[PDB]
Amino acid sequence: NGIATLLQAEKEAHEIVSKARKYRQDKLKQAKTDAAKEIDSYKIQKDKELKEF
Amino acid sequence: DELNKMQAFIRKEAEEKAKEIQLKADQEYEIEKTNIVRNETNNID
Repeated sequence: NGIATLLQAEKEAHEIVSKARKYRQDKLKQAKTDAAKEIDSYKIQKDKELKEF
Repeated sequence: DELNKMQAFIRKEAEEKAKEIQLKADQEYEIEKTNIVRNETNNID
C-alpha cells in the first residue's frame, strides 16, 4: 500500500545514510594517507641530509 | 505499512546518526593514523 511504499523509501534512506558513512570513513582514511606522505617526505628530507653527509 | 515506515525511519535516523558517528570516529582515526605515521617517519628516520 501507500504506507508500505513509504517504508521502502525510508529504508532506502538508511542505506543512503549508511553509504555516506562509508564515504566519510574513506575520505578520512585518504586524509590520513595524505598525512603519511607528508611524514615520509619529512623523513626523506632527513635522509637527504644523511646523503649530503 | 505505517508501523514499518516508523521502524524504517528510525533505522534511517539511526543510520544518519551512525554516519555522523562514523565520520567523527574516522576523523579521530585519521588523526591517530597521522600520529602513527609520525612513528613510521621516526622508523624511517
